[PDB]
Amino acid sequence: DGFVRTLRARPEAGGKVPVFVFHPAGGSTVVYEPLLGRLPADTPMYGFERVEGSIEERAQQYVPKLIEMQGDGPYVLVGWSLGGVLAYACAIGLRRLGKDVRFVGLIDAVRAGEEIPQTKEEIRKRWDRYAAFAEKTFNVPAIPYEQLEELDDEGQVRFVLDAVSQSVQIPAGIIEHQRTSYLDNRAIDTAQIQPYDGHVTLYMADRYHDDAIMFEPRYAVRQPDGGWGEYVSDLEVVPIGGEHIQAIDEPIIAKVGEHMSRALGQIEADRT
Ligand SMILES: CCOC(=O)c1c(-c2ccccc2)oc2ccc(O)c(CN3CCOCC3)c12
Repeated sequence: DGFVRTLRARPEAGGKVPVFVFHPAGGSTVVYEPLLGRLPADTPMYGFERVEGSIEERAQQYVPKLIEMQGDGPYVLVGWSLGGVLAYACAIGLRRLGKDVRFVGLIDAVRAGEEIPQTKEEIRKRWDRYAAFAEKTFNVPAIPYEQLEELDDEGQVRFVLDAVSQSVQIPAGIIEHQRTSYLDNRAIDTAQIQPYDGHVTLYMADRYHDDAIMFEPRYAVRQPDGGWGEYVSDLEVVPIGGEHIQAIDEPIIAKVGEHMSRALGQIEADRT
């Protein structure tokens, strides 16, 4: 257990190369079950669930466990949403330690069409935007920008949540789910992408959904390479259409699965 979920266990010895999937923003790796059904028979799959920190800090926890599980390789890393960024971060980490990474699968992990500033001004604009939505959906003051600007994202939400309780009474499970979903989404926004010299496959939908765009309008635009071209020279794009939220489910996941199954077979053949 821990932060590793077994979706399909590998046999005691040998077997096919396992697929490592990484959780999405505000979700668990159970979302990869439809993908699992579209991969070849007896393909093992292990899901890495949420841990805390920057993307690099999260990868620092994941990579040692990956090596514990798969040693030298070969590594197949896959992720939808935040999971894609996490898969990529692990690939960089693993390659840096001399491991054999043969497949990185990004399921619509698309960068915003315009870069997202990590500035104090952007912090002010973000919470101004959030406040306005809050006014409308809850039918309800000055924003203490100076205190917010000094905090990181976790500090920011903690500050806002604390201030809210001072009336206001929100059940813990709803708060915590909104909190982790928010922070996971911000982790995508603030990811500092490093270059990777291996093969990356990007399954690309048409667009982000409306709710995502409301939160950060810069996601209203996608570049053809999904923003990965400058960091990845060996990049393949597999268009799948539909929306970001649909990309992980049937029927669209069948397209992803058919393509990905072809990649896995070549890996199994090259081993033999
Ligand atoms: C329902 C869609 O909500 C979100 O995507 C976001 C959420 C959120 C909040 C509560 C519950 C669920 C999600 O918080 C965000 C913070 C920044 C940000 O750019 C985004 C927009 N994202 C950023 C990453 O790329 C996809 C869109 C979000």
